[PDB]
Amino acid sequence: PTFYRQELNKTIWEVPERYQNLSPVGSGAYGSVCAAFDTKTGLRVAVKKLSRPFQSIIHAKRTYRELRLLKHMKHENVIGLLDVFTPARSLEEFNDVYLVTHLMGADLNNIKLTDDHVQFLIYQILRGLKYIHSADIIHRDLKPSNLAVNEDCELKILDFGLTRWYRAPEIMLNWMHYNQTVDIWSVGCIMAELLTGRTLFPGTDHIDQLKLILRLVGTPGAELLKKISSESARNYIQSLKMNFANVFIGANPLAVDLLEKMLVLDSDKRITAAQALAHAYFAQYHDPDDEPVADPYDQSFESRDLLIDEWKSLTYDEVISFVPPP
Ligand SMILES: O=c1ncn2nc(Sc3ccc(F)cc3F)ccc2c1-c1c(Cl)cccc1Cl
Ligand SMILES: CCCCCCCCO[C@@H]1O[C@H](CO)[C@@H](O)[C@H](O)[C@H]1O
Repeated sequence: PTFYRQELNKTIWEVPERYQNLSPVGSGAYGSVCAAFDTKTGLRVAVKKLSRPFQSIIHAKRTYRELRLLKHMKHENVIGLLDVFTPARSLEEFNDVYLVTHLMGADLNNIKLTDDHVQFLIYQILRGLKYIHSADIIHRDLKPSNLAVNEDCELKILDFGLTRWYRAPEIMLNWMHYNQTVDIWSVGCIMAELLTGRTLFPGTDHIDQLKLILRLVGTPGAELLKKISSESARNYIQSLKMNFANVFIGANPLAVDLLEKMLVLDSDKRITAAQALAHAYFAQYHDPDDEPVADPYDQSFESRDLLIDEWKSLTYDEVISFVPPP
């Protein structure tokens, strides 16, 4: 394919002629994104240029992790790859990676909604999340900026968009043994924000965050306190449930019920994505024959400590072996 090279905000962009009208959209810690017109399909696409993929072992592993993940994601409510490319002709000159996906045009942060909107948006997050969780993946950072949305309200989960507010309390306590329901806590927070037009737990730090959570959900019972190893955490928690019905007064009572089953302190007793999809609140959208699960996903590389050249070679193999969707 014939590549062409141009400069957008001091960043060099070298892409196939397939992609036209490159327009800068923004950036993150892990790269920069342009909007572009895909002449092959006539659709608009988001192109992400990874910034310095192989600067370090951690960058190299992060690059591999992203490419491997997005190659696996094949679902309507989850970001996947239309294309992956590098201007490098060989492994020896391999130093850039570009990822291409279908463009939605907005995130959930740039969007007080009606109840039907909330039903549809949250249903799509949970449908996508069921698929993600079925591959034994935990997102760990669900928040509005990691949810890409259409102008007809279709939603896809992103891995990194353009945080503590939506984090499960056990992550704040640094438990390290997280259940997948950490993502369901995050969904609970987002859902509440959409309904009420305001952040549920706008903590100023990780400590204030727990205070705000405790004010709504109540102090943990005896059964939860005995699971907390940290003497400091236990001393802070004990040195301090609101009627959800009233906190979310005016909302759909089925929306309030679901929210009570998501924002549960005990991660064991939180509703799963698959369980939440069958809640009466989503009766208009729930179709158990169209809520698919994922092919098992090999994350065994995550426990490996490899050199940059090894990560880099493995990333290159995954670029060359990429087969686009139909
Ligand atoms: O609509 C989008 N669709 C996809 N992405 N992807 C990314 S990152 C990315 C990931 C995988 C790709 F193949 C390519 C990538 F760029 C970032 C934003 C984005 C948007 C978007 C836009 Cl264009 C504007 C405002 C807010 C958002 Cl969430
Ligand atoms: C400040 C509010 C108190 C937070 C209590 C969080 C309880 C989280 O729940 C706990 O999650 C752990 C990690 O997945 C599991 O090991 C436990 O079984 C579970 O009870």
